[PDB]
Amino acid sequence: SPTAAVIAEVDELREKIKGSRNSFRDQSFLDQLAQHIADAPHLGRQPIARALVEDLRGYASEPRLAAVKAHINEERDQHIFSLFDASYFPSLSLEYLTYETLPTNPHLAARYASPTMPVNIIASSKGFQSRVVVALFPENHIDGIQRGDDLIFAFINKFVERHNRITRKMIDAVMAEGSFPLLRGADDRTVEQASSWWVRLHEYHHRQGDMPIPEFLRYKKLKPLAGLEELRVDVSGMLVCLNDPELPADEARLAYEYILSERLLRYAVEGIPRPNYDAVASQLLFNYLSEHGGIELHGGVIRLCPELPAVLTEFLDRIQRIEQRIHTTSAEEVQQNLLEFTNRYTDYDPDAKDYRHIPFFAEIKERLGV
Amino acid sequence: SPTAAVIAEVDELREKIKGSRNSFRDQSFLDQLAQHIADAPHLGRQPIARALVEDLRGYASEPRLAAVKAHINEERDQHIFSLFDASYFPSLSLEYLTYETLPTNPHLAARYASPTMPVNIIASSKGFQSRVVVALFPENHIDGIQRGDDLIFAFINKFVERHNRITRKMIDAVMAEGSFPLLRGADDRTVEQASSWWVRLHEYHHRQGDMPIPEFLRYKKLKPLAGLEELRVDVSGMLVCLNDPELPADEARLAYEYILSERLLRYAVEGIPRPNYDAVASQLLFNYLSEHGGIELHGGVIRLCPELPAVLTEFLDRIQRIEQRIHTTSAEEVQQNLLEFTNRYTDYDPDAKDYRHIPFFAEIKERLGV
Ligand SMILES: CC[C@H](C)[C@H](N)C(=O)O
Ligand SMILES: CC[C@H](C)[C@H](N)C(=O)O
Ligand SMILES: [Fe+2]
Ligand SMILES: [Fe+2]
Repeated sequence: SPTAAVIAEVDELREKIKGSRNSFRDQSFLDQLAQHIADAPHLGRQPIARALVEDLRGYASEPRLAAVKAHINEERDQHIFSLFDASYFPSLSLEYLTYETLPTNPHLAARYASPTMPVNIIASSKGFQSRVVVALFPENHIDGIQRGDDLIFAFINKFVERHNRITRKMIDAVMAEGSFPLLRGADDRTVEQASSWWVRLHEYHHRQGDMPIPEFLRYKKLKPLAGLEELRVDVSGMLVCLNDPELPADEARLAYEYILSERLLRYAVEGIPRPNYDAVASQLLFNYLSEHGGIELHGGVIRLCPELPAVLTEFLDRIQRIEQRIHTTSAEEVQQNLLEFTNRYTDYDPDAKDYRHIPFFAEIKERLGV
Repeated sequence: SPTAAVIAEVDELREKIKGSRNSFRDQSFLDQLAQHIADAPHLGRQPIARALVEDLRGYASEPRLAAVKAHINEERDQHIFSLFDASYFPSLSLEYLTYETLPTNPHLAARYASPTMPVNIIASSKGFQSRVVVALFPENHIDGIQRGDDLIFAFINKFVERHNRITRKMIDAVMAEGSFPLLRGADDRTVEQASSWWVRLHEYHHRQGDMPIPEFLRYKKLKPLAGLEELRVDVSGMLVCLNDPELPADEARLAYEYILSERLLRYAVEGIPRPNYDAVASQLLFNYLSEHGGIELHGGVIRLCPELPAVLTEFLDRIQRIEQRIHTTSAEEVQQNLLEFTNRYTDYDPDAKDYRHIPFFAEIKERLGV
C-alpha cells in the first residue's frame, strides 16, 4: 500500500520526536522537522504535507497552521496530517490518517447543521490508534486555535467498537428484555448510522441554549458540569429523534435507542475508581428518571416506562430553567445551582469534593468488569 | 468443607438481602436477618455468628456490634463475620472470611506498634473476593465506630497478586537494570513478607507527625491531600528501612525495594481516565525526585541515583515543615500549602480543578495497558 509507506515514514519521524514535546513550538526544532517532512520520499509529495511544511517554516512570525487547516476544512482530500498537542489525547504528536465520510440524512444535515465530520478511520499513524482518541478538534493542532467554522472529526468506528464491546453486553445484563428492539442484533452498518446521527445532533446542540460552548466553556469544566453539558445535548438529541417529524421514523427511533442506551449504560460506568464526568451525569440521569417515573427497577433490571419521553422533556426543561438565569445572575451563581441539582441525584462526598459510583452501577462494574 | 458449607450459607443469605441496604439498620429487617443466621445449619453454630446474632437483635437500643468486635479484636479464632457498610468497599454486605497470620519481626512489632493485622485470606464470601477490597477497617461494620485499639486487617495476598500482575512488568519495562535486585524473581512468600512490613510501617506512621489521622482525617480527603498523606507515611517507612539498624538487614532492604517500586510504579499509574489520589501523589514524588537529583531518566528508563536516600529525607522534611505550621496557622491554611506544593510537581488543570496523568506515565499506561 502507498498510504502504508506514507504512514511508516510518519511513524518513524513520530518516534524520533517523542521526548521533544517541550520544543514543539521552538523554531529550531520546527525547521528540522519541516525539512525531514519535505525530504520524506512518499510523505513529502503529499499536498497536505507541503501545507504543513509551509506552516511550520513560518511559525516564528505566524504561529498558526493555516495552510493545513485550509486543506482539511475544504476537504481537498480525505487525509489529515499535522503536529498535535492535546492534553487529553496525550498519544498524539506528529500524526497522519485517512478517513471515509458517512451517508447523511439531508434534513438532519440542513436543520441541525454544524461543522461536524463523523468519519471512519481507514489508516492511521500510531497516535491515532489509541482507544482514548475518539475525536479530533481544531485546537488540538499545536497552534491551539478553534474557529467556529473549523471542521470537527468524530471517529465513528471507535464508537461502534465501544458499543459492541460494552453497550451490547450491558443491554443484555441490565435492561428488561425488549428494551431496545431496533438495536438487538443490529450490524455494524446500523450502529454506524445511529452513532453518526448522535454526533451530528450532539455538536449542534452544544452551540444552542443560554450557555452554549465554547462561549461558556470555562464555567463547564468542573467534572459534574462537563458531564451535565454532555448530557444536556444528548437529551436534546433524544427529543429531536422523538419529536421532529421530518426525520425518517425508523432511522430516528434507532438513533434514539442508541443515545439512550449509551447514556443509561456505557457512560454510566466510565471511570475507575471514581466516575468520570460522563458517568456522574449519567448517574444523575439514572436517579432522576427513577425518582420521577421515567424508568423503574424490578429486581435490578431497568424498565423504560411508556412515560419516559415526558420525563426526558421535564429533565431538559429543568436544566434549561437553571441555565436561563444567566440573564439575571452570574455564571458563578448558575454553576452552584447546576451543582446543587447534580448533587441531589448523585453520590457526592463533600469532604473529598468528588463523586462515588452510585451502588447500582458499582455492582454492575463488579459483575461485568466494565 | 465445614467452612465451605458455612460460606455457602453466607453467600446465599447475602444474595437474599442484596437490594436491602436501605434497611440494614431497621430492626424489623435485623430481627429477620438474625433469625436466618441463627437457623443456618452450619453458619448459625459458629461462635462469631452467635455474637453477630446477639448484636443485631439488640441493635435498636445499642447500635453497636460490640460482641462481634470483641471476638475479632481478641482473636478468639481466625474467622471474621459481620454486616458491613463501607462506601468505598461497596461489594461488602453480609460477609465471612477466614484468615491466616504472618511471621512478624519482633523489633518491628515493638518499636512500630499498631493494631495492624497483615493477613492472608484463606476462604471468603463473595463480597470479600472483589479486588477493590484490600483491607478491612473497624468503621466498615454497620455501626460505623472505630477505636484506637481496634484491629485493622490488610489482605497481603491481594497485594502479592497486584505486585505480580502490575509492578513486576513495570519494573522490567520502566526501571534501569539492577534497580531492584532483591525483588527480581523473588517468590510470593518473599513479596508477602516485604508487603507485611510495608503495611505495619504504613499504619504506624499514619498516627505520627503534626497532623495524624484520624484526628486530622477530614482535612486530608481532597484527592491530592489523601494521596499525599499515603505518600508521607510510605516515605517514612522507606526511610525506616534504610535507617533503623535494629531491623534485619536483608528483610529491611527487601521492604525498601517493595515500598519504593510500588510508589514509583504501580501507584503512579492508578486511575482511568484521571489519576486517583495515590497516583497524583506518586507523580508528585516522581517529578520532585527528578528535579532534585534523586532519580534520572536515561533512555526512557528510571535510574535510582546513589543520592536518593538524601533526596527522600529532603522530601519528607519538606512535607513535615508544611504540616508543622498547624501549630501557628489554621488547618485550612496548611491544606492550601500542601496543595500548592503538590501542584508544583503534578499536572493540575485549574479550570477542571482536577489532575491529568503526567505524560511520562500516560505513555506507560498506553504501552503496557496499566
Ligand atoms: C464525539 C463527541 C466528542 C468526544 C465531544 N463530546 C464533542 O462534543 O465533540
Ligand atoms: C493496606 C493499607 C490501606 C489500603 C490504607 N492505606 C491504610 O492505611 O489502612
Ligand atoms: Fe460533547
Ligand atoms: Fe493508608
